[PDB]
Amino acid sequence: QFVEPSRQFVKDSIRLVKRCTKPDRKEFQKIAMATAIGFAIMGFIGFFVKLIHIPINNIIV
Amino acid sequence: GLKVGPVPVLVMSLLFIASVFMLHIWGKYTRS
Amino acid sequence: IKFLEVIKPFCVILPEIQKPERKIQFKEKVLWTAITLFIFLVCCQIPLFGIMSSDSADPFYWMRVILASNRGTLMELGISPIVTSGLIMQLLAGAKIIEVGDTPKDRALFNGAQKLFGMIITIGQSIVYVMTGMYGDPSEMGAGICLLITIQLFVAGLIVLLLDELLQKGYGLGSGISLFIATNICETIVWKAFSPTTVNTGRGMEFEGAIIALFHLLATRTDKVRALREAFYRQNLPNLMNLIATIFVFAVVIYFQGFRYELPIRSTKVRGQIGIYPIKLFYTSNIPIILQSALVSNLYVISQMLSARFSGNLLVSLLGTWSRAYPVGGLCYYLSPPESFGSVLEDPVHAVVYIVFMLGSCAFFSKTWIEVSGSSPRDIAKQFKDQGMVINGKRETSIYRELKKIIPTAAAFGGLCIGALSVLADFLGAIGSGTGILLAVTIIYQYFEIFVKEQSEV
Ligand SMILES: C/C=C(\C)C(=O)O[C@@H]1[C@@H](O)[C@@H]2O[C@H]3[C@H](O[C@@H](CCCCC)CCCCCCC(=O)CCC(=O)OC[C@@H](O2)[C@H]1OC(=O)/C=C/c1ccccc1)O[C@H](C)[C@H](OC(C)=O)[C@@H]3O
Repeated sequence: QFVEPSRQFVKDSIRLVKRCTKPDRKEFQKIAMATAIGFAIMGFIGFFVKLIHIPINNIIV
Repeated sequence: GLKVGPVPVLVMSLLFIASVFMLHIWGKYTRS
Repeated sequence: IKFLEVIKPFCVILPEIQKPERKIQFKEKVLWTAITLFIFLVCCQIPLFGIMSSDSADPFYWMRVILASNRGTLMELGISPIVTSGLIMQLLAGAKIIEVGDTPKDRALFNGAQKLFGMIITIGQSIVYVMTGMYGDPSEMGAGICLLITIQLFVAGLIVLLLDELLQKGYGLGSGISLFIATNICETIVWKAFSPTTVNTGRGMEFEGAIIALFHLLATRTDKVRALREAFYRQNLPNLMNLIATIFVFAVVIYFQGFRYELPIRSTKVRGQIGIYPIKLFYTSNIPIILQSALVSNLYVISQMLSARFSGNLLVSLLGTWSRAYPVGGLCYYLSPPESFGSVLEDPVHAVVYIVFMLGSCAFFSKTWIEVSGSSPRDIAKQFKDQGMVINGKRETSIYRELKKIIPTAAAFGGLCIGALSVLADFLGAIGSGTGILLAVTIIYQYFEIFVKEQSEV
């Protein structure tokens, strides 16, 4: 009789999502731009470090 | 224990990087 | 506290970072974070010295991108020892084996035992890497070369511990481990889009970076639609639809990251401090994903080692059969994402089992970590009582009930959502994988929260 606990959990899930505070368009844009800036910074810094270190890795090994 | 600062960590990180680089270069020199 | 006391003589031998005495300015914190990130990124490209052969199969390839690892380099162990030590310390504290304590002496002992366990795990993992066929045959390399490699990995792990501690103590923006994971994942995603590496298999020179490959194909075939479809639908190399799926997954996890329940809280001791207590839908930020990925990778490695040492046994066949080796049957096959949509159609039972396992494991890890990490509704009610905070609409007595009606459901549904996001990213073929993209976006959200906190305070 595990159908009832699962149904109760599902009902709680939709209830919570209904009373969750979804991001707005301005908030979503702010978070998206911040994540894009962070991703660009870290990913491109690592990419340039790897690109620089490829020739030295070839030279030493 | 050995309560040290940030510069004694940055310097040691660069020293370890230089040490492994010198190890590789010395290996290259001694292989030939 | 007895367990910490007996190991205190061993815990007072490893160095620790100086506590800052003036509050560190945001610019100085950014400078320190950048310096530590540059040190880690330089270390993760420098190879070891004693490696004799890096041609053998790699058994830990799976979660290398999220372990901040890179095979054959100084950062080969990555974050594994630090995360393992943190996990075991949290398990000991939550399950009431040791006491973290509200005393600086107790905190010092806790943070010394954590680093001691991290160093022990570093040594053990280095020995395992050496002795399980990596670097070449250990007998051929020799005891001296094995010891030299172990010392190099030992010092690299010490450096990672020192940089992580430097970032934690107040010199940096956040935590070293999260920064390293997110940086490695973002670096992998950027590399699979803008790399200059060229591989030729008969058709000609073709960059394996997706966008550079698109530009090169446009230049070579003069804007031909065949070149466009080769750039988008490239199976053998990273393509552009994988990038589109990656961006879509980032957008969706960003949308679901801002989901939160806003509890209107009033302070009764310091009257007038009305505020809001947010219960994020992603209650346990990425702990369920980390736990599930670690469990699955450990199961894969154990299955490979058992099928190697104990080939022919029925039990190891039930635990998983292999054929980079990929699972074909057994327990480990059902824990692996389906290869493609055709694989889903051929074996719908496997896809259903994989989805069910992902969602259930994520939910279980979330609802267990809320009880082990001290974020259970009872603990939140206890800190509410300690700090005098009360919910506006509800009575002071009905504070634990309101948290019990939200926090367990929030944790469980956050587990389902964060497992479904990983499953969707895996199905869509997104560069970085479900785990990598989820970890990266959650860590960047944490750093964005740090930014909007410190800038607002400034
Ligand atoms: C983003 C980073 C990740 C995903 C990560 O950090 O994942 C490593 C994982 O990395 C490590 O597995 C090692 C493994 O470590 C072993 C420790 C002893 C070392 C040899 C003597 C694990 C043995 C117990 C496992 C059974 C329980 C299991 O399956 C269940 C999984 C488990 O709790 O595991 C712990 C670590 O287990 C695991 O951290 C975590 O999930 C921590 C999560 C957490 C959550 C909340 C707070 C704080 C922390 O050694 C291998 C050589 C290899 O290491 C490498 C790649 O170099 C394996 O990959």
